[PDB]
Amino acid sequence: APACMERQLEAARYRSDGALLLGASSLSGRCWAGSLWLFKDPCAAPNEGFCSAGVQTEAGVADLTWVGERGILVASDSGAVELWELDENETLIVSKFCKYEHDDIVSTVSVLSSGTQAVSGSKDICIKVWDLAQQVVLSSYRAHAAQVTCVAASPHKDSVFLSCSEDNRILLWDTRCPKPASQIGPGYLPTSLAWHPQQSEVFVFGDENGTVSLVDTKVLSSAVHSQCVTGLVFSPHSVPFLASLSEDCSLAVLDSSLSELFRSQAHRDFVRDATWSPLNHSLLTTVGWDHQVVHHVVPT
Amino acid sequence: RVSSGRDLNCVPEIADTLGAVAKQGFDFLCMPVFHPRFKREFIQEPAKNRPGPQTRSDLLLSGRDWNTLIVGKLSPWIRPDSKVEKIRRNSEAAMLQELNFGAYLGLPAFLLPLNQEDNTNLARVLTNHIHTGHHSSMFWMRVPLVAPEDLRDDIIENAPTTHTEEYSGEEKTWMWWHNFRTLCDYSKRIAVALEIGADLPSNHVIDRWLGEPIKAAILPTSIFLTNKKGFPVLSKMHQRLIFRLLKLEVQFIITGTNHHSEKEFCSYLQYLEYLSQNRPPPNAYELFAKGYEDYLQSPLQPLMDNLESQTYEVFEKDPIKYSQYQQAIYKCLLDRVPEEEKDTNVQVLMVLGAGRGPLVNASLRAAKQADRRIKLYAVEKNPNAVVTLENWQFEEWGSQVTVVSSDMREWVAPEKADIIVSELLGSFADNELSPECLDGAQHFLKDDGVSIPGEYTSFLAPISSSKLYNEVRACREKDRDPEAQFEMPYVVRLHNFHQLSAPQPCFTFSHPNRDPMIDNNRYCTLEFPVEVNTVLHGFAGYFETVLYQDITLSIRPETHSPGMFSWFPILFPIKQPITVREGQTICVRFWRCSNSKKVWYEWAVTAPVCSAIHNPTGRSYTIGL
Ligand SMILES: Nc1ccc2cc(CCO)c(CC[C@H]3C[C@@H](n4ccc5cncnc54)[C@H](O)[C@@H]3O)cc2n1
Repeated sequence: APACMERQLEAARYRSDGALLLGASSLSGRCWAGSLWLFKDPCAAPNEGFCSAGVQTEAGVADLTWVGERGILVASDSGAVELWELDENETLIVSKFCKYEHDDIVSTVSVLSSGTQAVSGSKDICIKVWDLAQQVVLSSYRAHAAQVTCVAASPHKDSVFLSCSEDNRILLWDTRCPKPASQIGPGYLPTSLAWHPQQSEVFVFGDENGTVSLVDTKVLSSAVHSQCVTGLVFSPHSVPFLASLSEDCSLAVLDSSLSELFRSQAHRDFVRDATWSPLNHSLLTTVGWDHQVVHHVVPT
Repeated sequence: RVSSGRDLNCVPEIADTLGAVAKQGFDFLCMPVFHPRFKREFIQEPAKNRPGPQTRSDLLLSGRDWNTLIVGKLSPWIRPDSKVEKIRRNSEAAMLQELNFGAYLGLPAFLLPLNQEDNTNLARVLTNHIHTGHHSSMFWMRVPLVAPEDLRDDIIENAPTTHTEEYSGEEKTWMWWHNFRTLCDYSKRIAVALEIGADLPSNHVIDRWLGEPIKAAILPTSIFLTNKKGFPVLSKMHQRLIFRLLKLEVQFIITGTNHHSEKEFCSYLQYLEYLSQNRPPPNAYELFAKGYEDYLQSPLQPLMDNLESQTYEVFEKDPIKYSQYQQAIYKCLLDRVPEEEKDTNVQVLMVLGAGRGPLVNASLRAAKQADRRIKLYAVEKNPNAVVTLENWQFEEWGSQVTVVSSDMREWVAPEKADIIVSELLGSFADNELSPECLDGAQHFLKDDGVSIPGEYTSFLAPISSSKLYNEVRACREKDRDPEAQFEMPYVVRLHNFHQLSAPQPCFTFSHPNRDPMIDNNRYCTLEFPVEVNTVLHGFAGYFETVLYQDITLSIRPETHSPGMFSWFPILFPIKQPITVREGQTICVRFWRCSNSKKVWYEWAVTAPVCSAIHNPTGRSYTIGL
């Protein structure tokens, strides 16, 4: 593994067996690169010496996500989507493909229902649908007129996904239609997207002003944060809670009515990713640019 | 060679990156000075107190490299015209921070985007930066031909792309530049980095960027078409635009990843180099003019001032001017003295303003090929040129040529002339006072005598050039009217400009002038149909002359004498530039005015709006008699 990992923690993701995936970037100093880490013991993180796996990437991690249990999909500053895989021992992390298809930073990435395809968003304004087996772009969509901020794949639909951009458009997609995008609604720019895991025709979006909104595809909103809503993640419950991130350096946890249950100003810098543990549903792990891996006990 | 740069938004190691970029053959690197995903806070704790460093050390490159090889880029999260006040206040602080770090490193340029209509606060912060310190960095405003909203794929069901034509709407990104440029008060330090899209717009949209200070052209890798052998090339429409940009001597910027993955990255740059070879080479004129593009000069006054040795030398080297003068005298001699009267009749030729005698030699060369006997007078006012004439008269010409050291308006002629020959013309024809000089010389021409030239006519055309307007504006001297520079003409090789309407004739003079009342004062109203949206910055002047019958000289672009470089165009600027919409008429009014001591031009615009009257009573500009 690398000797030391980079200060700016961008991504945090739990898989089935409760192993923590971490993405890191160096956003300051001599070298502007990034790294991927696996932590079978989550309490050990972010300590580099006491980790299961660790690898260096060419450039920074803007976003990542799991591909099943073994693979890791990565949005690079290089303008590349990168697929890494763990070995059978899960000791090393090896590059499977690194394809340079975007003309600017790849900002957002999400795995579709099948798990054989994924969708990526970039500052080059385009959105690309990938075949993870063939290692190619099936479709290149230039729907937006500004930076693609967030792309979220539908939980139980391989053809459907949300996107949002600084052109102030939230697009519902369906690749089955000959015009696959559809504009939903706005006002303040949309900055984060999350599908409701149970209710197929429901999602939530956070704006740049710190407002989290609930939307039925066929509107309820709360002023949660004092700055841009960076991320929205639903809990693994049958009646799921909504974790909300922001550049105001705080975490919130919200009910069905977007009412405040928990609050944490434990981070001293930007909160970047949240991830609920499948082992203990009440436990919630956050990462930020302060280089903290904070584990929260949510009063459920 | 072509000066070219690489645009990157990912630089992991500045040292390795620059080495690679240099090896590929790029002259400079466009890169971020702070990591573009590294958003910073300046007000709200705790993010305010983020421990440093905030970016890379200045020690990673040599001073020379920063000054020559690096172009800064504004982090794209910096939104000074955001509707959110918190993002507004931070983007201000970040913009100053990044710009001040640009100045610290001593970067030769810095890139800022125009990607929306309202950039009022972006302009305010930059303008404030320009007035803070003694820094020297250029500012490249990154603006596309076509706004991304107007080239998005038509793939949104409930928001279709507009099919119905919008002539004004297709020029939206030029108006972005114009407003920003205007707010910053036409700063010399603010230039355009024009981004070329996959689909080009209508010619009128491309013509809109004529006369604008384009320092860079940004070419995305995506716009390049593949050939059979697998290399990147461009369409013929794109090639045609690259040829236009090469004339403006802009730097080319390659942006985006290698879409031609099979081939090396050099291939893109190699194609520009290839096109730079395959342009037509410069003609005799374009070779001579090379160096003088949009260079403002005082129009010569050889009557008031004595011209230098090297000034006469420059003007003698024009081969076409004198071959035409020779041909004109040749044709006049044969018309005046027939074959039977050859050896009986000796024609009295008079070179009026002879300089160092190139028209004297032309007059002698004409007489031999015509085979008619001539007596020559070489009248010159400048006694330093008269030195050159008399040394020629002793060594070569002899008693055939009589060198006179006199003003032609004063000289008491011993005998009257058959032909008077003169080259008293300026870039606006009458602006060196050929009319006044020949009027005073007229009395010692015979009743049936010829003048060469016999006739000349000036032409005016309106122009858009924010480049030349700014260039004129910077000619303000101490201890004179602070707008006097706008109330005088300049002789200039007009290069970065747009001719808004066809040239029309202004003032005409005939020699000899057999008018009972001789008045060289003039008044002329011109109406110029304009087919484009534009901004008027002044009027380009040209002329034509009849030497004799069919034998002519001209610097009218549409009738220009091939290879003749003795006259560049003249420019009449205006104090305040005038917006002109498509369909509108530019109405200009020109006066030629005089007393016994001075001659000058007054001019005004009357449509589509009024200018002030320029140079009233010759307060800023006169031509000395
Ligand atoms: N835009 C230009 C460009 C090139 C020119 C070249 C020449 C001479 C190339 O051989 C001249 C004539 C300059 C001559 C005239 C003479 N002059 C003017 C009033 C006058 C009264 N009486 C007698 N001589 C008088 C003046 O002294 C100079 O020698 C003008 C040009 N204009």
